[PDB]
Amino acid sequence: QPQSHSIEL
Amino acid sequence: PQSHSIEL
Amino acid sequence: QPQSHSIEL
Amino acid sequence: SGRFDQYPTKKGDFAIDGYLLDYSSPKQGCWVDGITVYGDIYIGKQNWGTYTRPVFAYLQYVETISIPQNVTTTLSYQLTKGHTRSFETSVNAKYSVGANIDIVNVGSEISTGFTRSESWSTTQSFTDTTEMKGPGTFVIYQVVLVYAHNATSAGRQNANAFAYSKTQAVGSRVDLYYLSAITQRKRVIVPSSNAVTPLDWDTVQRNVLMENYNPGSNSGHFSFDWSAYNDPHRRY
Amino acid sequence: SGRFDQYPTKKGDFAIDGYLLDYSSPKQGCWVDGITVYGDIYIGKQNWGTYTRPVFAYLQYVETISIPQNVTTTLSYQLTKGHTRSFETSVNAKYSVGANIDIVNVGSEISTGFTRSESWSTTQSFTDTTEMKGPGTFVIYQVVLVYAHNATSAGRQNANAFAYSKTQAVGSRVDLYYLSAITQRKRVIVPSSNAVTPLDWDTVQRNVLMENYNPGSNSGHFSFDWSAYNDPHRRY
Amino acid sequence: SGRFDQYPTKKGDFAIDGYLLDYSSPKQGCWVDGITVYGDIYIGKQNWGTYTRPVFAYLQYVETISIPQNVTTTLSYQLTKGHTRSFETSVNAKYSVGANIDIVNVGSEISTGFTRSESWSTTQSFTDTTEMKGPGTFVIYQVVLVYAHNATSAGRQNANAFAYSKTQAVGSRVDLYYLSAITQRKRVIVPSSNAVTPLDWDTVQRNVLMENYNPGSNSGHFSFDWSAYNDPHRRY
Ligand SMILES: [Zn+2]
Ligand SMILES: [Zn+2]
Ligand SMILES: [Zn+2]
Ligand SMILES: [Zn+2]
Ligand SMILES: [Zn+2]
Ligand SMILES: [Zn+2]
Ligand SMILES: [Zn+2]
Ligand SMILES: [Zn+2]
Ligand SMILES: [Zn+2]
Repeated sequence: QPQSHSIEL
Repeated sequence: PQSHSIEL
Repeated sequence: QPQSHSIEL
Repeated sequence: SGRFDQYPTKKGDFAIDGYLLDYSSPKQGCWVDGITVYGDIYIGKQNWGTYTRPVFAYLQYVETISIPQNVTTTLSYQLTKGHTRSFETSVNAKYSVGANIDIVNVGSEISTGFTRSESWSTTQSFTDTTEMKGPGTFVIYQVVLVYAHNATSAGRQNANAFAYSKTQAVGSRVDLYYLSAITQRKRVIVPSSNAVTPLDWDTVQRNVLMENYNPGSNSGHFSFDWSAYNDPHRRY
Repeated sequence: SGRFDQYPTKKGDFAIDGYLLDYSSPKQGCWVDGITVYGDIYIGKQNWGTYTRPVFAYLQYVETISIPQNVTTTLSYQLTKGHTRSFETSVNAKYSVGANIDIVNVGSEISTGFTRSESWSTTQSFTDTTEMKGPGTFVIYQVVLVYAHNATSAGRQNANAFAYSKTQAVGSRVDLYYLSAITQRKRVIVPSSNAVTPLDWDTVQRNVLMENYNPGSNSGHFSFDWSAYNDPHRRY
Repeated sequence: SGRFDQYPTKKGDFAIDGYLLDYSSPKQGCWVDGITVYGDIYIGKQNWGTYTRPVFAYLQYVETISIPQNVTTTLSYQLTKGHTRSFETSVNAKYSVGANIDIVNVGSEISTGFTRSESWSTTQSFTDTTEMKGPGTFVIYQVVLVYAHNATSAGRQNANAFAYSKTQAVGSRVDLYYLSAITQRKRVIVPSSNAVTPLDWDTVQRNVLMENYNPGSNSGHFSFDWSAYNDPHRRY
């Protein structure tokens, strides 16, 4: 449901 | 309304 | 009962 | 909401200050009868020939003070100069006004209490002091002056720049209608029992611009005076 | 516990400060109605796109003052700036927030009373002064602002970082739900006889997050507004 | 002696300070409900992994003041920072604690009023001032915080180091149980007519450790929480 730009490094 | 303004 | 890391030196 | 039609219209500092700066019966706000002026206002990537007029004045919340005993003390609180903190965050594009715009205030019989450059620049905090005796709880308010603007041709580039705005096509040109707020070196300290609920920038914008002004007919609770374009006394 | 459903909801500084900062009948806490903002928050080894909204405000205990005689004196006590001492110890991973997050406060009509950088950084003590006359025993409280966070994708790396947290899988991603607390330049001196039992950080976290919020349905006593991701006025 | 079962249990600074700091009716002491932390404590020739928890708080005697006339004057008395003078003399081995142990206070809702470096180091005298009017005799007390410690494996080397101690064999290992005390930036000034007999370190150790705590069963008037060993939030 919530949008994101975060890429788990 | 009167004007002198334009997009540059 | 209590856990430890201590040792006599 | 509909409370805005109940607020009176005031002209000049004497009427505005007299109405708002009452410590026994504080007032939320009032409409302002003011002159219209024409000159540049920088929005986004360039200057735009803008029509500016005062429209409203309201009491902005500052702080709640608590003195629990019958002790005389000195109070230190922070007030602001220039554009309001609420306006500054409400704009995403680059925004700059030339100090010469203050002819609007001189004409409309208003004096901010700050220097021409101080009045229309970025929000700046400053310390003010008052001798107070308790016991009691007090609320501090600072006068905010609202202005209605018609940034001619800016609507195509900077429509999305302001949180509350209105576009109006005039031929091949797109006018931008928005509101701006500045502070005055005027503050009122009211006992909490007499304290009035302060209006905020979103309410003021929703009611003054969005609900009480029609760009198409140039009518509502106020209207711009386009004759400013031909008056040298009203051009900066 | 169930007392948290009995606390009211307040919006803006006037309502919050007016409710809590009462020396005659002080209040433990209140829920806060606030806007949701989106931006980076550093947790552990990287930044995460986090959704932040204000959720609660409560009176944190400072000190008990004893004046045994009818003597007028000047009190020196110390308050803190930035994140609370309780929050600071409750996190084990590296934690850092950019000062631009303060849009959450501006948008929710809240002003900490500290600078943008002071407000959201490490806990720092400072001295404040009050003129007090006895005889009597007094309790000093300082206002704390509680925020709810959704640190997107952080859950896999930093679940164990916070003492009270909630994970929520959104596809191949694991969201992290936690609470943070910053302090305000607001304090109240209450006579011991009128003093209320202060809430602590463990109780606030157990009741606000753990008991009154469901990440799965985004519901409970409050909910996040995910539309912040598409609003430039609500992104930092 | 048996008076120790009559003292109440208090949790957090609000409850502790509220109870002890009463100029009208001062109280000797109270048991303290607090968290258990695990970390190094230097005793004798090395560091030992120690379990620490707050267990008691009492009013330590400072001075008796005599004002024979109805004259308003400014008092000058000496308070101390860090470990108490009684604790310092009660230990014969080298004793050192790292400031990071203060998590025990944060977690147990306690704040000494000093910096965490001052709080846990050597006893240091300092001047405090109070405006007082006579005629009368007054008694000044300062708050002391008592901690119970389990210095793991220290029992064989440091049994004789402390005046009051308890050893407990856990396999091939010998645990050391002792008590330590530190002062708070908290003092009460009581008229000698209302003055209570202060407890001393000698009595507090005999009753809190020797009479009300059993190391074998980890029971009595209080008990340690060994789960601190696995909590990163409770390790320093
Ligand atoms: Zn121009
Ligand atoms: Zn609003
Ligand atoms: Zn003219
Ligand atoms: Zn990012
Ligand atoms: Zn608790
Ligand atoms: Zn927007
Ligand atoms: Zn070690
Ligand atoms: Zn003795
Ligand atoms: Zn933990």
